[PDB]
Amino acid sequence: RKGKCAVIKTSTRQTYFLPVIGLVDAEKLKPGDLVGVNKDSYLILETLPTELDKQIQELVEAIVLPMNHKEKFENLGIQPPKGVLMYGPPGTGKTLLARACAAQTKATFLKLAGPQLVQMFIGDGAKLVRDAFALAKEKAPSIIFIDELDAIGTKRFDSEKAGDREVQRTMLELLNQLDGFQPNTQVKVIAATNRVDILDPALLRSGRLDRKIEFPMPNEEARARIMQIHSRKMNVSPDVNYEELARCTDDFNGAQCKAVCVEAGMIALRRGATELTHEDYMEGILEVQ
Amino acid sequence: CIIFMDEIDAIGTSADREIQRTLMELLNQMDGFDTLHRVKMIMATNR
Amino acid sequence: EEKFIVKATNGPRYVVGCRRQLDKSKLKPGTRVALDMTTLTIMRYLPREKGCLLY
Amino acid sequence: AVDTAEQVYISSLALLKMLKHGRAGVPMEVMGLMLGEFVDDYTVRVIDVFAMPQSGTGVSVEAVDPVFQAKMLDMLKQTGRPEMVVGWYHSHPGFGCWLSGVDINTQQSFEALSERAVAVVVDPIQSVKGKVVIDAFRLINANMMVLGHEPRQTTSNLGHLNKPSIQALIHGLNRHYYSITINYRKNELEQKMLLNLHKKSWMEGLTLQDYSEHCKHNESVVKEMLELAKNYNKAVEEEDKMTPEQLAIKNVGKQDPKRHLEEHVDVLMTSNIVQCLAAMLDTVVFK
Amino acid sequence: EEERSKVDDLRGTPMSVGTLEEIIDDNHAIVSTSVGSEHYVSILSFVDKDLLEPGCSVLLNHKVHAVIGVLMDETYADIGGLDNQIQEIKESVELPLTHPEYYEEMGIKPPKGVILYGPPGTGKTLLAKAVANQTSATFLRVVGSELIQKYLGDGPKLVRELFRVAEEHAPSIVFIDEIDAIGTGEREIQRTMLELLNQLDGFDSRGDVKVIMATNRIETLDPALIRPGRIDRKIEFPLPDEKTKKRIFQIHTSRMTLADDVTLDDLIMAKDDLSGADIKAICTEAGLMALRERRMKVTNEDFKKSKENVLYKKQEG
Amino acid sequence: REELQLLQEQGSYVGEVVRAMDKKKVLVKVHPEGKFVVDVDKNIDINDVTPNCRVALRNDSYTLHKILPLD
Amino acid sequence: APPALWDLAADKQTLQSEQPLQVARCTKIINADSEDPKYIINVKQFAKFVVDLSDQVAPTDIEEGMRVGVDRNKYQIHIPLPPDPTVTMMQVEEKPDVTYSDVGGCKEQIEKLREVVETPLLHPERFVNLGIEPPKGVLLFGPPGTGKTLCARAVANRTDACFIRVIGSELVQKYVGEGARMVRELFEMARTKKACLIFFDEIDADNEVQRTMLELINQLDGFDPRGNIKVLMATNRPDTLDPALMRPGRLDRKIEFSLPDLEGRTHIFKIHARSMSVERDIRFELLARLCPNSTGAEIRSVCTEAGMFAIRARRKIATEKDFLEAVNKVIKSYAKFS
Ligand SMILES: [Zn+2]
Repeated sequence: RKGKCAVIKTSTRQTYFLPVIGLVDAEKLKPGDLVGVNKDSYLILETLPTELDKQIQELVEAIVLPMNHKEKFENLGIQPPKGVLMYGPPGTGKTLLARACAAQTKATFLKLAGPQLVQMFIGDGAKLVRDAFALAKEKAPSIIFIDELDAIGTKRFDSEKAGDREVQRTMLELLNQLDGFQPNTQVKVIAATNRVDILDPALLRSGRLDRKIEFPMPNEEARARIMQIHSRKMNVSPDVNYEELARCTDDFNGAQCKAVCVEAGMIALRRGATELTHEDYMEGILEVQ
Repeated sequence: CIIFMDEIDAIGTSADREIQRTLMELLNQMDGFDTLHRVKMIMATNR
Repeated sequence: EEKFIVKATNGPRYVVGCRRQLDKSKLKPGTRVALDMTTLTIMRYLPREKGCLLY
Repeated sequence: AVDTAEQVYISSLALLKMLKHGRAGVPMEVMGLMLGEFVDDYTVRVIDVFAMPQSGTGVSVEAVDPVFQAKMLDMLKQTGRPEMVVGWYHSHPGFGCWLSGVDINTQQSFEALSERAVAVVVDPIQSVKGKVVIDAFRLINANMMVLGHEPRQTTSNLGHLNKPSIQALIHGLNRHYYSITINYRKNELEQKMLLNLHKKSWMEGLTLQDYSEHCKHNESVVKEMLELAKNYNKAVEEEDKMTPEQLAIKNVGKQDPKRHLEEHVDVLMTSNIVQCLAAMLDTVVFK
Repeated sequence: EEERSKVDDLRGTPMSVGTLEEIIDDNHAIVSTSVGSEHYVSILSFVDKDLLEPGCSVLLNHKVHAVIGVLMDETYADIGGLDNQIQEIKESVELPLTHPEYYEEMGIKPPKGVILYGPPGTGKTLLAKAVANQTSATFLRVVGSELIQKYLGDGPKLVRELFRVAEEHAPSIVFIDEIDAIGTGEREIQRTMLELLNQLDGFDSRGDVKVIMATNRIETLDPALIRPGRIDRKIEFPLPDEKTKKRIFQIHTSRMTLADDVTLDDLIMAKDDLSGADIKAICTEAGLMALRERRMKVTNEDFKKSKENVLYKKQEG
Repeated sequence: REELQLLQEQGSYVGEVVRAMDKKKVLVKVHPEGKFVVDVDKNIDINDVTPNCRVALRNDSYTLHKILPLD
Repeated sequence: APPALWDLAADKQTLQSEQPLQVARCTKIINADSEDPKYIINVKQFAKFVVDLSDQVAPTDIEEGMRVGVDRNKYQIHIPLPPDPTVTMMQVEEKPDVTYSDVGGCKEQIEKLREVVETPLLHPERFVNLGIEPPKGVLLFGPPGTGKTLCARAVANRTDACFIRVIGSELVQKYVGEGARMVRELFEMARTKKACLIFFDEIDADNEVQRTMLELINQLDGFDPRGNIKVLMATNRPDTLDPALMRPGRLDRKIEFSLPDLEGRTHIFKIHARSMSVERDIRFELLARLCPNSTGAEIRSVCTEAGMFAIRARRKIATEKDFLEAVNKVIKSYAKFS
C-alpha cells in the first residue's frame, strides 16, 4: 500500500488518472512526451524522447575524453573541462572554421546562434535551452556551437531597459543549469566571441567556459594557417607567397575572406588560367573593399 | 527553498526606486507572519 | 455528506457516490480526487502541485 | 433453397457468463465461443460458454488460435462436456451493437462449418440495470437479394422481436443484416434452487437474527424517523390548511400535480412497522 | 425507376452538409468540415464534376462519405454635362468584345477597366455612367461588397463564385458600385479585398470580362489598390454646378407634365446640394401625390409640400 | 417503460430550419459539426414547417416533431 | 439526368467495390522518423499518432511531411497520393518575355547578376575545379527603375531549363502557416526538376512573418533543398531585419537594381518594337531623348497608356503624330509626381 501516481495529459486535451506502471524504468519518471499508450487502458509501456589544421587537439579531446577516458577519470578522480572560449579579435573565422571543424568531428551537429535563442515572446528562451538539452542531453551526444556571446553578456547599471539582461536571464539560467547541475559529463556548451569588450565575469568554472584560448589578430602565420585551411584542397598555383595577400587581409573575418576566395573564383574563368593565381587574392581584396 | 543571490552590484534617476520597491516587498513578506524557519537566502556582491 | 458534485477537467460536470473503503477525511471539498469510468467510484485522491550576508 | 423458423434457446449459463463477461468487458475487443448440440434443423441449444484471452489486434481471424481452441475443446471432450461449438460471441461497447466489415468477414469465414453460426453481442456498458434484454444476430445469404429477404414462417414472434425498436440500427442497417428471436427455459432445480437461493440472499442466516434489531431499534433510531415524518406531515398540513380556500372557491380543474394522499399512505406504511413488530416483541418476550 | 429510387439509402437519414476542397483526377475527391475531415471515395451519379468548381459546399453523409450528389447555393445619350466622360467610358469599356475591327488589330487588351467615383455618389450618376453597357451585353452588376459583409466570414469564395459565373458569362461587364469595404470581421475585409485585388488583377485569368469600380471617393482606395487596380484609365467627376442637375431635372421633366412655374434653383439646391436621387424621390411622390388630386398638372404648392417630407426627413433624424 | 427506450435514445437535438427545398428534402441548421439535411417524417407535412424557426429534431431518426417558439 | 443514366446503370458494381478504398483518416501528415518500424504522425486535430508501416507501401517512398492516405481501422498506410492551388499553376514560368536586347545603363551589375544565373548552370565543371563553389547570387533593392524587366531577361535568356519564381504576395496571406509547406512543396518541385533554380520576386510584400522569413532563411541558407541553385531578391524594399545581421555569410554582393540614363531607353524601345507594328519612320532615339530621366517602368507606362490611348483613337497603325498628346501628357503628367 505505497503511494505512487502520475498526471497524464493526452494530445486531445483530455486529462485522465493512472499510477506509475510499466516495466523496469531507468531513464523514465521524467516529465516528457512520446510514451506508450493503448486504446483505453492508458498504461505506460515504452517511453521515447520526443525531440581543420591549426586546431585539432582542443576540440577533439574535450569531446572524446569525457566519454572514452572514463577509465583515467576513475583512476585519477578528475573531471574534464567543459566550456571552451574561442575568443579574440576577428579575422580568424571562428564561425565558419569552428562550424567546419565541428563538422569534422564526425559527430552530430546542432545549429544554435544568437537570434535563435532570442525570441519575440518571453519564456521561450528556457524552452529552447531545455530543448537543446532535449536533443543534446536527451538524444545522442551532439555538438552545439554558439557565437557572439559578448554582445549578449552586457551588464548595465540602470536596470530599467536592457534586453541583454533577459538574455542574461536565459543565459544565466543556463549557467544555473550548469553550476547547479553537477553531472555535466554530457554534451558541453561551446561558446565564442569576436571581441573582449564586455566579458561576463561569471564564466569562471570548470563546467563553464574554462579553456579560454586567446586567438590574436590573424598575422602572416595565423592567416597562413586559417587560409592554408581554406586553400588546403583547391588548385593552388606554385606562386602564392601569401605575403601581400595575407598582409592586405585586415579586419576581414572568415566569411569576408571566404568571399575574397569566391571573388578569386570569379575572374579566373576569364583570365584563361584554370588554376588560381597569386594576384587574384589581392584582386578580390581590392574588389570587395 | 535555499536561495543564493549573486551579481547584485550591477542591479544596485529611478534606478533605486525599484530597489526600494522589491526590498520593501521583501520586508512586507519577511517581517509579518512568514515561515522564516523554512526559507533561507544568501546575498552576494562584488564591490 | 455521502454524495457530492465533481468537476471534470474536460468541462462536463458529474456527481459520484462514496466508496465503502475510503472515509470522510479526504471527502471534504477543496481536494482534487480521482474517479473511475465504471460506476464513477472513487479509488483515491490527487494532491495538487532567515537571512545572512557574506560579503 | 429451403428455410425454417429457428429460435435460439438461452439458459442461465450463457446469460450469467455474458454478465460476468460483461463485467470484465473492457473497451478492448474481446473474444468468446459458444457450444451446444444440434438436435434438429430449426432449434439450437447453448450450454457451454467460456471466455478468450484479449489481444492487441482485437476481434479478428488471426487472434483465434487453432491449437488453443482445439486444445480447450479437447479438454472439454475428455470431461463431461460432449458438445460441439455453435458460434462465437463478443462485445461492442460505445459505437453500438452493429457489426463492422471485419466482424462480418470473420463471421463469413467462421460460418463455413456451422450453417447456423449464432452470433450474440452483449453491451452492458450503456444499458441500464433495469432491463438486460439481449438480441442475437444472424447472417443472410448474398444470393437471396432477388427472392424474399427472410421467408421465415411463424410471424407471431416478430412482435416479441420488435422490442429492440431502435430507429437507426434495425432499419438503419437492416439491409443484409437481420436478427432472430430469443426465449428462455427454466427447470424445477433452477426454480427452487435459484428462487430459494435469492430469497435466502435477501433473508438472514438463521432468519431470527436481524428481527430483534429492528424491533428494538423502533425505540432508538426509528423515533427520529417518526419525528421527522411528523415534521413532513405538518409541512404538508400547513398547505392543507390553505387548500379549503381554493377548494372552497374554484372547485373546477386541478392545477397542483401533487396528490398529497399516497405520500401520507406511504408514511402510514412506514409507521405500521411498530404495529407489525409489536407482536414480534410479544413473541420474543412470551417465549 | 427502381435504379433511380434505390440510391435513397445513401441520401436518407444519415446525411450531412460538408465543404469539398478539391477534386483529384483519380476519381476520389477531398472534402472538409468545421474540424476538417478529409474523406476520399469514388464518385457517383448526379454530380457534374466539370461546372462544380471544387472548393464549395457539397453533400456528405454519416457513412464512409460516398458522394451521392451536389447542392448548389436613362441611356448614355440622355444625361448632359459629362458627354466627353460618358463617351470616354463608352469608348473605353465598349472596346472589348464589341466593335472588333479596331480592337484586335491593336493587340493591347488591357483587362482592367476604368475606376469610377463621384462626390454625390448614390449610384444614380455612376449607374448612369455604367448604363452604356446595358445596350448589348448580359446584365451583371455586383453592387459593392455589401453581400460580402452581411454574410458569414466565408471570405473571397463568393468573389470566386461571381468570378466563375462571370467566366461562364464572358460577354458581360462586372460593375461595382458603392464600394464600402474600408470606408464603412473588420480584419477580414483587408484579406478579402487583397484577394479581390489579386484575383481582380488576373492572377489566373486573361481579358475575359471588364471590371468597373465605382464608389463615393477615389481616396477610399488604399495605395495597394492603385498599381494593380488602376492600369487602364482613371476618370474625374467635377461638381454638378446646376448643369448636371439641370440636365437630370430636364430628363425628369421630359416625361412629366409641368410648366415653368416651378422654381428650379431652390429645389435642386434645396438643403445643401443634390443631383437626382431625392429629386427623383419627390418626382415619384410628386406623380403619386399629384395623382391623389386627380390632376396631372404639378401644383406649385403640392410639389414643395411633398418636398417638405424629404427636407424634414434627413434633417429631423 | 415503453418510453424508457426513448430515454435510452441519449436525448434528442434542437433543430433550426433556415431554408426549405422543393425536393421534399429540407435542410436544418443544427449545432456546429451538424447541418444535417434530411426528409421529415411522413406524419408531418412539409409546407407547415416555416424557415427561420427552431424545431424539435431527434439525434438518430432526424424526424421533425412540431414547431417551437392643489385646490 | 442524362449524365447520371449511364453512371447510374454503372453503379451496380459500386456496392461490391464499396468495401475497398474506404480508408480515410483525414489524411494526417507525418513529422519525422526516428526508427524504421515506428513513424510519428500528426493529425490536423492537434493529435499526434504513431503506427507501424504497412506492407503495401515501400519505406523508400516516404517523405518528411508528406500527405498520404492512412486507414482509420487498422491505422496502417494503405496507398499514398501525389498531392492544387492557383499558386501551383501560375507559379510555372512560360511564354519567354523581354530578352537581353535591353542592355543599357546599369551594365556592370546586370553582368554581375548574369554571370551568376547563366554561367554556373551552363559551365559547372570549371567553377568546381577552379575553386570552392560557384557564385551564389546578388541582391537587388533600392529604386524600382526598370522593374519587371530584368527578371524577364533572366526568363528569356534561360538555357531552356526554366526556373521557378515566387511573388512576395504569397507569403503574407490569410491563414498563416501555409508558407512553410509552400516553400517545401516548391523545393520539392525543384527536386523533381533536377535542382531547379528558386527565385523570390518582390520580397517587400509579428511571429506570422518571423516564421516565414526565419524559416525562409533556414531553408535557403539551409543545405536541405540545395545550396547552389539560386539566391536573389529583386524587390523594391529589402526589409533588412534578419538579413541586416545575416548578410555577412552565404549572401553577398550588395548592389542596386538599376538606374535611368539618357541613351538607355532606346533599347527598351527596340524591344517594344516587338509589340504592335509601329511605323519604322519614327526614330526610337527621337522618342527617347524627349523624355529625360525616365525609368524603365515610366517608359513602360508610356508604351502602356500610349497603347490604351492608341486603341482608344480607333485607328489602324500607331504613329506619334496621333497620340503625341498622350506621350507628352503621359511623361509630364506622370513626371509631376514620379
Ligand atoms: Zn470498436
